[PDB]
Amino acid sequence: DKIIHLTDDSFETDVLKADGAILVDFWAEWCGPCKMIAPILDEIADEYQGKLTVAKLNIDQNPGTAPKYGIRGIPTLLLFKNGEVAATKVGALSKGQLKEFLDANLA
Repeated sequence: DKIIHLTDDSFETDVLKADGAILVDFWAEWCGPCKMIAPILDEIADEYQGKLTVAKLNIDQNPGTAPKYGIRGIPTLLLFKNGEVAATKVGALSKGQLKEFLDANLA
């Protein structure tokens, strides 16, 4: 609803040429902790309305993008600000932990 479902070809417009912050989630369907954080990202998309957009890139359906950011372990959350990565988070985390990651790095 508020989340951008990204693709390899839409990555530049959606993330790189966006005028503000984008929390990108690199994930896969077989990844248990990815699925664990997905309902949390829904909550974040809603709560951070006007501060950032949440965007998801499935690394199997869109295989091209993740090598460009050195992604290995998933889920990987990259906070982009105006096309540049500001903050990196690897592995699963709680809602309360994500908030702290966001609040600290959004300043």
